[PDB]
Amino acid sequence: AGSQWRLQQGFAANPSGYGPLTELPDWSYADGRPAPPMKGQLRRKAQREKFARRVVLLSQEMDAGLQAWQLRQQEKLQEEEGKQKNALKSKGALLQN
Amino acid sequence: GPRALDLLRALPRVSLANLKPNPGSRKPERRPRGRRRGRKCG
Amino acid sequence: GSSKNLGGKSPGKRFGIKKMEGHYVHAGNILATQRHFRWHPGAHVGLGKNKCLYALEEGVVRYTKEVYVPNPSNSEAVDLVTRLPQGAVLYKTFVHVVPAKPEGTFKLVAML
Amino acid sequence: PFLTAEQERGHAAVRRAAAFQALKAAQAARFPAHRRLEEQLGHLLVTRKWS
Amino acid sequence: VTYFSSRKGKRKTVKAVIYRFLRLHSGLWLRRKAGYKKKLWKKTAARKRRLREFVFCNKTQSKLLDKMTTSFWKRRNWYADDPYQKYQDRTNLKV
Amino acid sequence: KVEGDIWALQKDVEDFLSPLLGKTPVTQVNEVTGTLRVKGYFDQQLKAWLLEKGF
Amino acid sequence: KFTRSRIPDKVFQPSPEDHEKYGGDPQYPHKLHIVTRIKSTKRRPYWEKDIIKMLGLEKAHTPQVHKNIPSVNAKLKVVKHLIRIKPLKLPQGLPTEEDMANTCLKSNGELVVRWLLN
RNA sequence: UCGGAGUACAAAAAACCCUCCGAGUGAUUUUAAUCUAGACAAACCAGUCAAAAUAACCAUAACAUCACUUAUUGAUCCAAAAU
RNA sequence: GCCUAACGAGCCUGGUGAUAGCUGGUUGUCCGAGAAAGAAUUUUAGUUCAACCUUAAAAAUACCCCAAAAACCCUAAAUUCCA
RNA sequence: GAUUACCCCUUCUACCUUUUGCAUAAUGGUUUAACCAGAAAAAAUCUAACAAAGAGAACUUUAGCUAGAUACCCCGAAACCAG
Ligand SMILES: [K+]
Ligand SMILES: [K+]
Ligand SMILES: [K+]
Ligand SMILES: [K+]
Ligand SMILES: [K+]
Ligand SMILES: [Mg+2]
Ligand SMILES: [Mg+2]
Ligand SMILES: [Mg+2]
Ligand SMILES: [Mg+2]
Ligand SMILES: [Mg+2]
Ligand SMILES: [Mg+2]
Ligand SMILES: [Mg+2]
Ligand SMILES: [Mg+2]
Ligand SMILES: [Mg+2]
Ligand SMILES: [Mg+2]
Ligand SMILES: [Mg+2]
Ligand SMILES: [Mg+2]
Ligand SMILES: [Mg+2]
Ligand SMILES: [Mg+2]
Ligand SMILES: [Mg+2]
Ligand SMILES: [Mg+2]
Ligand SMILES: [Mg+2]
Ligand SMILES: [Mg+2]
Ligand SMILES: [Mg+2]
Ligand SMILES: [Mg+2]
Ligand SMILES: [Mg+2]
Ligand SMILES: [Mg+2]
Ligand SMILES: [Mg+2]
Repeated sequence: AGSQWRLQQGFAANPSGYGPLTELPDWSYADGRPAPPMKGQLRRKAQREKFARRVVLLSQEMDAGLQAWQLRQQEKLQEEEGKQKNALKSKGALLQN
Repeated sequence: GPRALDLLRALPRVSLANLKPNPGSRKPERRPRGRRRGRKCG
Repeated sequence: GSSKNLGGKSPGKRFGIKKMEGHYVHAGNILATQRHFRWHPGAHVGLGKNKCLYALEEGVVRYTKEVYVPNPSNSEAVDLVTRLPQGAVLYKTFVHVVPAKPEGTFKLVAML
Repeated sequence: PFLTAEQERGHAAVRRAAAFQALKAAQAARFPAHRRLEEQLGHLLVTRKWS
Repeated sequence: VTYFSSRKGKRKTVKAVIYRFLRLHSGLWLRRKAGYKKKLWKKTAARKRRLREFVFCNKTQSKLLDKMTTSFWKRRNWYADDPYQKYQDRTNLKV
Repeated sequence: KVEGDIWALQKDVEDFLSPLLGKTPVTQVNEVTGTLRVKGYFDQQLKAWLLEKGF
Repeated sequence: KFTRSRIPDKVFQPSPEDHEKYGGDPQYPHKLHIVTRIKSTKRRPYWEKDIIKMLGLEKAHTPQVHKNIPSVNAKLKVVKHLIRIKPLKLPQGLPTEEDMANTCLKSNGELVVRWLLN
């Protein structure tokens, strides 16, 4: 067993998890040409690629959403100064003052 | 027009031995025999 | 012994609040039904003979706490107001319906 | 949290809208499949013989 | 309901349904409110008006009455000066 | 009552109704019978379209 | 009667010693979650079952990545006793389009872009 | 069988041969119309509200009231009365 | 009491395949989805509706759901509603 | 399950019916052969003919009409009436 030790060292808890004992091809032709890939290995490399795309998609949406909020904050302030620089010069009591 | 008639020359002759009803026209009947339709018969 | 209590069985009348704040209601929808005066009617809200509140105009239902000024012809209510100390005012809850659709619009029907 | 409640207001809504639209499109394509002559004329191959 | 009669072998109808229901060609059935002739002095003005109004029947009641009557009463009829003649067909029904 | 290349008829229908709906309509082709089935009520539009083509 | 449990906001106030104990960053919160389900939805109320279903945690011991926005955190707090949550670390940064197929997620919670080169 | 309070503490619903009150109608005149949007309630049958419009009368007049006001009630068929 | 080995009323045949909400039985393989009870009822050993569910079909929104919001003497866990 | 080896070892509370729940000390069966129990097309869905019309008369018709396919058991009372 000893899964706690393996997790401490960075390896998988189960020795069948993404270790060098699993990823590498178990058999090859004698002459030296590579063997056809395993069905399991190809499937395992499809969910990892799918997982990586999800991380990139999630990271970009959060960053893009943050940018939109900053734009609105600047837009709100720029609109406020527009009203100040668009009204008329208050004459009122300042004419006699 | 009927280009399917060209295909009939290659195919064997149509007789009573090879005739099939239109698929879906005859839903099969279910009889109360077996584990599924059994011991209560619905 | 024997049971003395009789007639205790009666189904509920489903008295309660129907439309919460923010619901879009049309004219005639019953906003709420009640036994006693729990919510008083407000703007654009009628009042039936059985004290049910129904919206009069199409719009958004809103709930509000406002002051209470009773009708002078209501002897019991005006007496309660009379005995209050000078620093107090009655507060009650009200149901409003802010209109959404305008009354109407002007359109060109004929250009002579 | 990384973002506050206000900064996440509708940050990812086009994807949510597109996901629902894809669901409607796939569910609206439900229709009987095409019927071709090869399926009907392929039954005559039952009695194929060696002459 | 007599599914198979003993004389002709056809499907009979229940005369109770026809004497108190009207079937429109759209499938909807028509009926009177219960108690529209009993103790009128006791009921209020609004209640009497409600009891004097024709009403429709829901799906289960409509489906029930279609299995109790034969196919003669579901036909299309063109009566002269029929008040319900314009209600026979449904219109603008987006289901 | 369609004779000939039915798939030509289906393609001509698809791009005829595409601008009206914004999407390709769902169709069924029945070569054993010669019948094209289109999902929706387009009978009036199709009758005018076939009349212009002279069928 | 048994009903939902309301978690007071005083629970989620971290002590100054919490950051050093769990290896968190005192100033900048992490960006992405890694959620792994541990226990079972059985013998638990129905509202906890739906939250597990709608978070993609149907299969146990399978990591799933979620954002750190309050909307996701609101649902995680309900089922925080059925899942394991670890931060997502990026020693080499976000993967590019060239290295999508070589990514591997280690147990300690870091995503290695280039795995078993050559 | 029907209503009110608690059990049923805060939207609705919720039981017992569970704990306590009632109803099977009176008093009075303001004798309370016709027609229709939209809703509450509900297995069904039933029950409830209701703007606009028309008539009645201040000549641009609709909630019968009071008694905890909530309950004061009965489906077809059939019978009798003017219809 | 007895009337051909069973008499609170004989035996045989016919009506008779009497009728049972009650008990027992219900015959090949494999696969998909899958329900514990709200309302009336000489009704609670049963039926007919509603809910739930199955098969097919159409359509757009469903769950989670922040702030605001829901009673007057005191009142917990918490519900309703909603981006 | 195995095993060089039949046992020895290890692991498993008969089967249907009926129930909230049956190894139950709840029901039935000694075993074998033969015999013994789902049946109907009004509305509907699937396939096809022809289509504002369909059907080999009599009818149905605001996309309908005609034809086919898909359906709903067996054994048992005490009794009642006539000859
Ligand atoms: K069965
Ligand atoms: K019974
Ligand atoms: K026994
Ligand atoms: K028994
Ligand atoms: K048995
Ligand atoms: Mg069947
Ligand atoms: Mg059969
Ligand atoms: Mg059996
Ligand atoms: Mg009760
Ligand atoms: Mg009570
Ligand atoms: Mg309702
Ligand atoms: Mg008025
Ligand atoms: Mg009767
Ligand atoms: Mg004898
Ligand atoms: Mg029998
Ligand atoms: Mg029961
Ligand atoms: Mg049902
Ligand atoms: Mg809230
Ligand atoms: Mg919503
Ligand atoms: Mg046991
Ligand atoms: Mg028992
Ligand atoms: Mg059972
Ligand atoms: Mg036994
Ligand atoms: Mg027994
Ligand atoms: Mg025995
Ligand atoms: Mg039929
Ligand atoms: Mg008799
Ligand atoms: Mg006799």
